[PDB]
Amino acid sequence: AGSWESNYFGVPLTTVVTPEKPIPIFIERCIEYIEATGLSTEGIYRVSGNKSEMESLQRQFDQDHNLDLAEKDFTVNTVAGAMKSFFSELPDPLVPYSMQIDLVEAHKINDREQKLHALKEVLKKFPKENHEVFKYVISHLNRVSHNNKVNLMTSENLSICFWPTLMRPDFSSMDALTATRSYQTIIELFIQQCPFFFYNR
Amino acid sequence: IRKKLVIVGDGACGKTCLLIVNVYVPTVFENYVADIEVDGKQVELALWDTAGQEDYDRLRPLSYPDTDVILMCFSIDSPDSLENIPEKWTPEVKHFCPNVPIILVGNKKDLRNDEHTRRELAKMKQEPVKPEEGRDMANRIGAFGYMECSAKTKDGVREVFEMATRAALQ
Ligand SMILES: Nc1nc2c(ncn2[C@@H]2O[C@H](COP(=O)(O)OP(=O)(O)O)[C@@H](O)[C@H]2O)c(=O)[nH]1
Ligand SMILES: [Cl-]
Ligand SMILES: [Cl-]
Ligand SMILES: [Mg+2]
Repeated sequence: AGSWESNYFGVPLTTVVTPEKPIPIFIERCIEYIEATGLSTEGIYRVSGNKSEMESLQRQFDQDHNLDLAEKDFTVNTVAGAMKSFFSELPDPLVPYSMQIDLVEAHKINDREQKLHALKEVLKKFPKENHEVFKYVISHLNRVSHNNKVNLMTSENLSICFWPTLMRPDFSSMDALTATRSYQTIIELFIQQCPFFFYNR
Repeated sequence: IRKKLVIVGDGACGKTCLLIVNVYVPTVFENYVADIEVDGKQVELALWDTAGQEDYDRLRPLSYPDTDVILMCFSIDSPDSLENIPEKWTPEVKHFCPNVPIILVGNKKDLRNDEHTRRELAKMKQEPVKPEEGRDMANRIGAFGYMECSAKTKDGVREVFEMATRAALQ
């Protein structure tokens, strides 16, 4: 009934992944569905999902981890929203707070190439479980951006509509707000330059 | 006379376009000003624009303090956005802005009769929000009033801000 009692949502990331299956099943299910049916949706991740239906999707998944989205009648923004809820309900943000500090330091490097190399070095410091899921989500967002002539979601727009879900920022004052402009830029860079950060030949 | 207006509602439901009429870029935090004359009174209306994404739920309370009137929006081509009025927006606004008048605004009225919109919503077994459905929701949440507008055609836009101003002044 209530989300506190779920053994899947609101529990540590490490408890819903394994070395063998590093992507949470729910995240794989949502993202595969969105890639199959949602890449041409104008404003995917910008347009708000149906909150009631998002919660319903989560509860139905709780009841059955083998839930079939192709079979159900949840719309794409509901699936996108429920996917965001997984990350916002994690005990700690997908990008750990200590890593965010290091990312902000790296981002201040003036030399572009040095900056990108520095940011990649910070990635190697993520916990391995977080790194794999972060890679998976950013790579998905990069694929969404490839269709931006149709869905209008550039890497900039995707960052604006997803980075707080990943980082869980302090929004408690105006000065705190301006201090978040770097977070938006950093996630935009990870999305836009996904190949540099995450491909392996 | 200075009055503060805050606009809220689902991402991409047309908030900024509504303010501006008085690009595809989501708002995080912006402020505008409009001058309105209603009932012999001249009001300088501060327009506080907000982000509709749940990503910015913890940021929105920065805009709510000392608000005189709320524009609470949904889009007429999005029945999801209407369902989010009682589910999300009304609880939030009434939590942070007790005794602040709410104008319930149905945006994008031009899409109600739009063949493309109706064809695309049909594929999802949906259809545009009906005027009665909007009015009933306004009644349900105890809104100051209900208004439909199209920022694209300008239909009803002036009327929205006059009503918002009268609400603020009263
Ligand atoms: N057809 C139509 N489209 C609109 C209207 N108002 C806004 N839009 C479109 O809706 C999208 C998002 O609008 P915007 O005002 O930025 O949304 P918000 O600030 O996120 O609520 C943009 O593509 C706008 O062009 C309208 O009255 N009619
Ligand atoms: Cl965690
Ligand atoms: Cl690259
Ligand atoms: Mg806006």
